[PDB]
Amino acid sequence: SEISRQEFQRRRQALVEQMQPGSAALIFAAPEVTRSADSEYPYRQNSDFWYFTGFNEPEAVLVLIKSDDTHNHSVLFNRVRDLTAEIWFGRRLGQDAAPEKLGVDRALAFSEINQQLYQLLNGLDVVYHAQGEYAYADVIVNSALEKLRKGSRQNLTAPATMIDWRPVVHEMRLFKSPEEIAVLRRAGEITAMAHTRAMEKCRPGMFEYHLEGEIHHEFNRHGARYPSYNTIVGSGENGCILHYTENECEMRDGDLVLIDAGCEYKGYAGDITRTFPVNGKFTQAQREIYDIVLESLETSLRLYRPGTSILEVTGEVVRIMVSGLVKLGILKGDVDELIAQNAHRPFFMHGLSHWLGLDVHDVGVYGQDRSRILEPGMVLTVEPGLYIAPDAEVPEQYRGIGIRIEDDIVITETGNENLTASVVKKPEEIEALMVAARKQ
Amino acid sequence: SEISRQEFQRRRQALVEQMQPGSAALIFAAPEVTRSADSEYPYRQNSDFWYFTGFNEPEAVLVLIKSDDTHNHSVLFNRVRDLTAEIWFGRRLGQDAAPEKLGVDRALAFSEINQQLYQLLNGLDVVYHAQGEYAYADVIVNSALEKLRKGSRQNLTAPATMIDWRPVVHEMRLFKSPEEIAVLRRAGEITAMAHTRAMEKCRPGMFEYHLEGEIHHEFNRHGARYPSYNTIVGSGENGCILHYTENECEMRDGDLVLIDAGCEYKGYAGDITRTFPVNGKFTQAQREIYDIVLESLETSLRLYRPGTSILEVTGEVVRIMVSGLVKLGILKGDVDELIAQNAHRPFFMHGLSHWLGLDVHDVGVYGQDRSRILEPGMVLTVEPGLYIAPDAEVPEQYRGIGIRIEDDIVITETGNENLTASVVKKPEEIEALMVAARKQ
Amino acid sequence: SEISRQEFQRRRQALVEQMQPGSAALIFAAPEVTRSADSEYPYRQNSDFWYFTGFNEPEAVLVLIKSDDTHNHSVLFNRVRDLTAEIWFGRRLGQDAAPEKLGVDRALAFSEINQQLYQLLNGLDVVYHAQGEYAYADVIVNSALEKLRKGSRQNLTAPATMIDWRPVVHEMRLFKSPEEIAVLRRAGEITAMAHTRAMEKCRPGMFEYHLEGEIHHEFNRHGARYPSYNTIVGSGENGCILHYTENECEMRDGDLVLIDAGCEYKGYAGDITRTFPVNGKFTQAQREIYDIVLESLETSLRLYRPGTSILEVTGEVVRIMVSGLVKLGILKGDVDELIAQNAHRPFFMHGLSHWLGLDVHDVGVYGQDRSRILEPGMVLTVEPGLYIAPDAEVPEQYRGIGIRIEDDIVITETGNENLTASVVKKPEEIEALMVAARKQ
Amino acid sequence: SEISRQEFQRRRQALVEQMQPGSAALIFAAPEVTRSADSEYPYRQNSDFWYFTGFNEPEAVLVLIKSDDTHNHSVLFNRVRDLTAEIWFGRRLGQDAAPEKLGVDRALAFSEINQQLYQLLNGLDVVYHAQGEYAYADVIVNSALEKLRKGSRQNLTAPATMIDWRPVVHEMRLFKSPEEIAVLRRAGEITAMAHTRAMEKCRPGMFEYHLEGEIHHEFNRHGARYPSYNTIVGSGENGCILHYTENECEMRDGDLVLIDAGCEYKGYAGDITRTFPVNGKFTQAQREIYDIVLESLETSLRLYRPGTSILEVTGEVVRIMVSGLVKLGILKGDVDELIAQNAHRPFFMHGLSHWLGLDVHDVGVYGQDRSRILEPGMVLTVEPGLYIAPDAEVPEQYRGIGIRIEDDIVITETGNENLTASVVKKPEEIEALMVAARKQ
Ligand SMILES: CC(C)C[C@H](N)C(=O)O
Ligand SMILES: CC(C)C[C@H](N)C(=O)O
Ligand SMILES: CC(C)C[C@H](N)C(=O)O
Ligand SMILES: CC(C)C[C@H](N)C(=O)O
Ligand SMILES: [Mg+2]
Ligand SMILES: [Mg+2]
Ligand SMILES: [Mg+2]
Ligand SMILES: [Mg+2]
Ligand SMILES: [Mn+2]
Ligand SMILES: [Mn+2]
Ligand SMILES: [Mn+2]
Ligand SMILES: [Mn+2]
Ligand SMILES: [Mn+2]
Ligand SMILES: [Mn+2]
Ligand SMILES: [Mn+2]
Ligand SMILES: [Mn+2]
Ligand SMILES: [Zn+2]
Ligand SMILES: [Zn+2]
Ligand SMILES: [Zn+2]
Ligand SMILES: [Zn+2]
Repeated sequence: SEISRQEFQRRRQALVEQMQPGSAALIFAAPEVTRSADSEYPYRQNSDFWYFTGFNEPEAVLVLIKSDDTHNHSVLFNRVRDLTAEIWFGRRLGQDAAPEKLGVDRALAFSEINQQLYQLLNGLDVVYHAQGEYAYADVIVNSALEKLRKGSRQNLTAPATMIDWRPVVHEMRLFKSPEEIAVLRRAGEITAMAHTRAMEKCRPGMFEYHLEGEIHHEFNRHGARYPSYNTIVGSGENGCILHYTENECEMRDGDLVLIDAGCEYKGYAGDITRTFPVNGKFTQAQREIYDIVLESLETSLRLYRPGTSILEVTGEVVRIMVSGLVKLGILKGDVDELIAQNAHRPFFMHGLSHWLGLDVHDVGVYGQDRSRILEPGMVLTVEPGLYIAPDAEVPEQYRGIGIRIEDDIVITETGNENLTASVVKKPEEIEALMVAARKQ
Repeated sequence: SEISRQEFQRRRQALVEQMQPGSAALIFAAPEVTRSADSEYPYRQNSDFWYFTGFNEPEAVLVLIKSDDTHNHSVLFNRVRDLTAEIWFGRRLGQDAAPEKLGVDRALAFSEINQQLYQLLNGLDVVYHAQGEYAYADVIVNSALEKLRKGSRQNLTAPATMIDWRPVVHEMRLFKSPEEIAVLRRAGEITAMAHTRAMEKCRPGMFEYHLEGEIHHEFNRHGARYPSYNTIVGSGENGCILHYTENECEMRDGDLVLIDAGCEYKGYAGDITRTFPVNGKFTQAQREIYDIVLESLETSLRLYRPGTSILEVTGEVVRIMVSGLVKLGILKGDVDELIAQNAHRPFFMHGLSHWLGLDVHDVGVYGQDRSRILEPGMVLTVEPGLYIAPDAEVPEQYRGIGIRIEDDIVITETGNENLTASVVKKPEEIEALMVAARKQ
Repeated sequence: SEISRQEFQRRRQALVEQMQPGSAALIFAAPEVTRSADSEYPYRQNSDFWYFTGFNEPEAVLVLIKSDDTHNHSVLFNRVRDLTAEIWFGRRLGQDAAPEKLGVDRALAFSEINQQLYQLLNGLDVVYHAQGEYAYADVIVNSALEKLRKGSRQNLTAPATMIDWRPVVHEMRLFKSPEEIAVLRRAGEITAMAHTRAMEKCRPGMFEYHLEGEIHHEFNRHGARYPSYNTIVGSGENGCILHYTENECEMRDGDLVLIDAGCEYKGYAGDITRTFPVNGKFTQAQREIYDIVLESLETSLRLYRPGTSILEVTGEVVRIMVSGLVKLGILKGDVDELIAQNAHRPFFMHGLSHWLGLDVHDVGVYGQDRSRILEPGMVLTVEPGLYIAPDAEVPEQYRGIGIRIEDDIVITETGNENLTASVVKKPEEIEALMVAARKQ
Repeated sequence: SEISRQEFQRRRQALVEQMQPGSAALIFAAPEVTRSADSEYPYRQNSDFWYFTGFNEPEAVLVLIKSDDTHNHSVLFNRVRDLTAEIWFGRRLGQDAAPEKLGVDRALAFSEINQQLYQLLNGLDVVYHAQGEYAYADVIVNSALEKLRKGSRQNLTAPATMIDWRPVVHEMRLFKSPEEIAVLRRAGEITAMAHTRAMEKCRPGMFEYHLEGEIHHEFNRHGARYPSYNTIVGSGENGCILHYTENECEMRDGDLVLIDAGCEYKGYAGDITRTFPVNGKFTQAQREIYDIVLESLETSLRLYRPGTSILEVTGEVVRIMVSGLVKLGILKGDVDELIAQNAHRPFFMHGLSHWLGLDVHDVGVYGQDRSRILEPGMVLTVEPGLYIAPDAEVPEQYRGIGIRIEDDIVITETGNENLTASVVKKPEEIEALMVAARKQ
């Protein structure tokens, strides 16, 4: 799946709809990022710029100008074509091909932006700019506005009003279109196939990073070159570290391994966590913790629908967690009192859910304590976990156990669709899968 | 292989040896680098900081203080231990364990650097600082020196002399120790195994990125998680782009594919290029260009030794290239005149060799036109290539052909050692390998 | 005369009237300014901050918060009291006395502004800030807004809208109240007494700076310690330089001297120019140029009234100038054609009038080519001049003559009031004054 | 008196003498400084730039290049000539006239400094730069050094060593030449004539600022347009504030007035303090404090010579002060014990002496607690004072009395020369002077 030309057009128009007449919105591309010396990390476009363009070059600026309710036009600034630069570092779109390729009305050289931008902002009332996002963008915008302020004898005027467009754009990004949902659905399948593969390949004596290698290879072969975040493979006590990315340890028979990994497919994030036995068989103690996390997930999956919230579903999970932990002797006391004291927090210290999209921890207003009412089109994770520290004052058998199980869902009219259920999570299904792989 | 504790100690002492008495050298860690929103790229330590420490954390500063010819000591600034931060993002060394772990005399909290650094620089004559390397480092250093300048009533004095240590340190990095050569030898083997694998896996109808996926998986399984640079897989006309990294095209029967890829193993770069037929059989036209590049490489490999230079060996390659091209009718005229006119440049527009080490394009003075005399311990690439543009005014059969063949070598007492010869480059050996893989 | 407490209150309320509900306006004091090393120039408060406060300290910020149409309050940030700092450098208002002294509701320590400002802006929709005015102010404001943006888990929100209040405030400053007009009236008298004195003291063999000394002494004795701008005393050819401030030359019998000087009284600028003979007697050639400039001024003074403009009155002056210059043989041709060609520009190359107030070249929109229609309450200068370069291709007797005559006026309901007519400008009155002084 | 062309030449050569071979010293002019809006404070040249040039323009850079022990040359960057800019704002030196006028070998346009400076620094080993002095200078220098670092393929190299020249230059400035001493001698006379005049003009009912007006007029008429610092006229309790510059109060019969004021003559500072009765007659209580301060000054004047120090002479003053204060009942106890407890500090809380020159508080190393041994050519102030707070717990008659008496001296071979003794300080001579003036 992919995002159509028409969809990028619709998004631009949906932003323009919300803009004041006599205004311009300025959306800047991400800068190139150094890895070491003259070498750079693989380019990752700014998510908001990407959202309006699907264009993967640096040194580009989308300018949307609204004259009134029925009159608007777009200007792109982008890199000029340069045979020497293109022989060395790769092909560029240029100005001639840009209007047709990206559906903009006009394309200018980025090298001329300081000569041109003030002319576009001259006489407008409002400029929409995400101030503080990038230093290079702020220099450009401020420089343009100073030219206009100081240029009254050349009959120039600056817009006196500057508005951060991020609240508006992130509110748009919070609600996925059918096209976006289709892309995220594929990202979920890709990510699930990778997690299945990691389970099937895992053996004692392999390193954590070996499973990372399997996962990234699987992402790549479906056309997701990059992960959406740094892959986490925490075996044993490493599972109690939420974003453990060292992935350096030999995986030991008897330990669990926690894998949090997600592909980036057409800009969109998958985000799955599966925890399983390194040797393919859960111990009793491991099952006892696993079952609590699985019940939390399965119950959350049932409950999530329009009209509830992350906060409200979290309350049900806290109850399941505190109850399970009291039965195992990990907590002691009255369940309701323990809940009132948030006695689960030493063992579950993060949120159940986050928004998901062009960023793995996606943009959009959560409301106080993530109390915002859910509506169709919102996409989020469901990731309960229990992390018992190596030195927790609890029965010995639970110490050093970290388990998270995470699915990705989209809120529908009547409930939710699970995008990541094609990778198993019931312990008997995990064991069967691993057994079948070891034979083969 | 790896770098020993003792080696890191030797390097620090070799820097201190060259420093003036009453001086301090300040070496800063790389900052963390954003990929998108709150997500960050996998951390890559600054090569110079790494060279003296093997320490892979941000927010760290190595301070080497030389009192005189026989008196010096070291201070590390590094992140304090923080249970919440460590539960979330991973374990930290801290101050208690640092002296023993990294062989420094003293370790302080990085959060106290502004309270502490001026005290360390107070009364010294010279400070060694790589000004302009990092903005955060410059703020810290300048702030310390201002405190000292303005603090004469508190009996403070600033060192009046600031010296860039990079020339000195990069000159050290230019000459590899036996330990470094052993590590680079392993990086070369790992990288070669990956290139062999790409050749064996290649089929028509696969995408360029599929071969990238194979290569990265191979790097990872030998314990090189990351490439040293963004992998290049240019099939067909994409081969004429030197750092083509889009890797997005379906590979076509009849085309060549050029793969430039290198692992990062213990900080050190492999860097191999192999070009081969997608369908496993070179055409006549492809062989005719390939043979010229292979002769250039084989001849360069024979010639490289102490006492020659990149410039001098390049002159021999230019002759081979111009001669081969005249015989094919790609160039026309007298060979010596064509050489004098640099008539090869449209087809070979980069350098034959670059330094290799902790950076793929490694530090160290080349001399004018890379004329510096080679000595034992220098490590460099040997990468002739010919790139015939799709629209070159040459016989049709050569258009759109890009071929590079690149090996990594270390200059020895009597010649060089080739680190990357375990992956084949003779066309008959390439074909045999691919045939054997297709059977299977 | 002075500005009352009530007037400062009215101005604040007039700004708040124009502000959106759920907004805050931030007005910053001027920074202290270095003259050399640890010594500083006499403090000059920012004109806009002064306009709302009459408060002459640095490190102060006026915050006006509008909740709705009937609810607003003010917060001052200012320097805390400090006995050591006050023994050394002078008394401070502090927080306790500020509410009563400056009629603000609340006063906080400026040293706590970063801990406090974000709390004041939290949850507002709009912030009024003159971005780019001062770097220290921008750091403070941006820092506050970043705290709010990043603090959603602490239930913080930033105002998305930032508005430059300068257009609004400068439009207010453009129209003087009766109190302001009374103060400017006194500034005009003070400045006129100083110019009279300079005429009476002038003798051949005195230096240009001696007349500056007389002028500044006169300003000071009426309680205007500082000039509103750097005093200009251009004798001879120095008169052809518009802002000649070297004032270094011996004044010569036979030359004219041009004095442009103005006091600063309660923040408000006087601005007078008088040109007169060093020896107290105009030559024929000097009179011939002087009379043209005087007619231009006298005619402009008659014409200026509500409904005309600087542009329109300038057109009448250009006609007077071109006509006078043609009669002297300084210009040649048809008067109307010469006017159409702007043939006066080599000799009159600046504007006839500028706004006058808290700045000598005062704030306020002029309109294209200063075409804005004049209304009662606007205060402006009237300063025609003719400057014949030493090397002009004109009759010898006019070369090196610079003459400007400048008055300050306030537009009234029926015309204008001249604030600076208490110093003579008719040549016979100038001569009589100088004669009487020499006896002284 | 003035500084000769030859002297500026000698100073440049004295700096070059101390520089390493293969080096360049960069000395930048002061930036122009805003007073309000588009108006600027009278230009004050940077003291170090002035010291080497006597050149009073902004946007100028002196570059001194030392090839070896017998080969050096100079390059000036300065503003280009511009008829429009010169008609408006004043004449400029330009490039053609600069070599002859300022004795430099070469003059280039300041607008070309970024195109030219890196070429001058290319291939040098050392650059002398006062980093942090001016932000505009740092941008220029850093930009040049980055061009050189990154330009190795254009055969460019940056000097690796940067040295702050300020310690060296300020050590030069600490020792005045005969020419400088002659200029400072005239500054002292001018300043003394101004203080005499203030005493003669003072009457009850005049304001503090009126005496400022007299002082500045006197400075100006001898050709010292500007004061070296903001003039202090503290009558009554205002005398207990060390740098009281409000000068806003009506001077009252019965009070003392403390005047600290100094001219700037050819860049050099006068610095005199005299305290005297507003009504021309010291009271008993006023005499009792005055006599202690006068004895401190007279004794210090006798003691100051080569081989002593500010610290050592201060110890004698502390003894005089503590003894006088015990006799008046302002202090209580054993004199030696009171001295050991620094019991004088509430009443004398500043230093006895500071260096004097191109800055009023002049450059140069003082040593710990101003213990540096004095040598011929050092110029310094001698300014004991006693400041009894309005609320001091001392006999009523001493409360609110601030007295300082300050002279300027130059250390000679056998003692010192007093530059400011032409204004009276003995109380009977003060009274006689004021009596004679009142008749006026
Ligand atoms: C950053 C957040 C939106 C998500 C994170 N996993 C948390 O629960 O805290
Ligand atoms: C950057 C250089 C050292 C290497 C690069 N391949 C070139 O030949 O230009
Ligand atoms: C800056 C302007 C408002 C005034 C100036 N005298 C001019 O006529 O150009
Ligand atoms: C700044 C110092 C050199 C001088 C000042 N009067 C003091 O005694 O503290
Ligand atoms: Mg266990
Ligand atoms: Mg072909
Ligand atoms: Mg004449
Ligand atoms: Mg008294
Ligand atoms: Mn996850
Ligand atoms: Mn997640
Ligand atoms: Mn390569
Ligand atoms: Mn290479
Ligand atoms: Mn004027
Ligand atoms: Mn004017
Ligand atoms: Mn003084
Ligand atoms: Mn002094
Ligand atoms: Zn996460
Ligand atoms: Zn390369
Ligand atoms: Zn002006
Ligand atoms: Zn002082």
